Amino acid sequence: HHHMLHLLEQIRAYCETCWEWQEAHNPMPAPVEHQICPAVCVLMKLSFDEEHRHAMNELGGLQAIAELLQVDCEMYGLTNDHYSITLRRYAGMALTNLTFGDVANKATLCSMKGCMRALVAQLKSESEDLQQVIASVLRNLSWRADVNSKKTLREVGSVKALMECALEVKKESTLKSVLSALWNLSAHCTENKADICAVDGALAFLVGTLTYRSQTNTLAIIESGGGILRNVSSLIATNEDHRQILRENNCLQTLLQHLKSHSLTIVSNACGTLWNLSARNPKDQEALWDMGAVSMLKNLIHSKHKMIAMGSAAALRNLMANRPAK
Amino acid sequence: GGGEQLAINELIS
Repeated sequence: HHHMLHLLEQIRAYCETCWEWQEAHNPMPAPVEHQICPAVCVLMKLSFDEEHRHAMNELGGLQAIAELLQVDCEMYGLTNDHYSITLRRYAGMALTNLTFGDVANKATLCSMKGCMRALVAQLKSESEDLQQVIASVLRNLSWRADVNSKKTLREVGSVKALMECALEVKKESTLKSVLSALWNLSAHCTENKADICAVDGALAFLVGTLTYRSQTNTLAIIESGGGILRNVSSLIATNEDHRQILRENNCLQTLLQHLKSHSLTIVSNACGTLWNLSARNPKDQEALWDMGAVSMLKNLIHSKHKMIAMGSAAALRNLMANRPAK
Repeated sequence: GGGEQLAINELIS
């Protein structure tokens, strides 16, 4: 409380010093010289506890921390020096925590356009740890986003930036965070689905995630990649160029194999993708028949899981109509 | 969906 007020006053003071410099541009303020990183570090730690977050919010923690992140990004840009990367990481982690389950904070952070642009820009940092933090913030912000937040997230180009980021990531942990954010964003509107589809090599990458080989033995990447694909497949359904990319990477074959999974999320995602792709395309309709999709989806209609019963029934009904010749 | 989460995955190992 007392220490929390002290740390936030330190951060606000530094921000004010930086805004004074920005307008005057008197030497450039360096974060090291003001011990700023230890300050956000402690605030990052405390923000994991619910009651500390409550105090932090009453002291305007979201404003101070978001504003610190923003100003450092504007001042130094995409720098590689350890101190600035670490500073931005801690700040972004605290913003992740402060936006978790907080309706007001999600909407407020989205309305801060300058900070939103700064966040999105950090996805092209060659620090994957930083990339992972930025994706985590965007994941929370896109979860149950109101009308205004949905618009803002779209306008700052967060969808394209995350998809482009995903193609370049070398670490599984960065990719988890990136795909989770995209999973949320891909459900927002048609424009967001189009932006994913329009990125060069993105659809092939997404089909690639369906057979991903996790060495942490998780299903996270298959689930989220398949989740994104399920969301965008409604757009793919009416686009022959997009269907062809899926055909070249054996997508339908994999989706059928996904109906055998023990993960209910994977089955659900597969059912939804097959639901979209079984509509209005004789070529893919025939292929699904040839692969035995009818009997496979027949097993899942009486499922106790709501989306599996619905998705599998919707797909089957699209196959029962549009019967290919025996 | 991807849901929401605390910054637990970003904690240093």
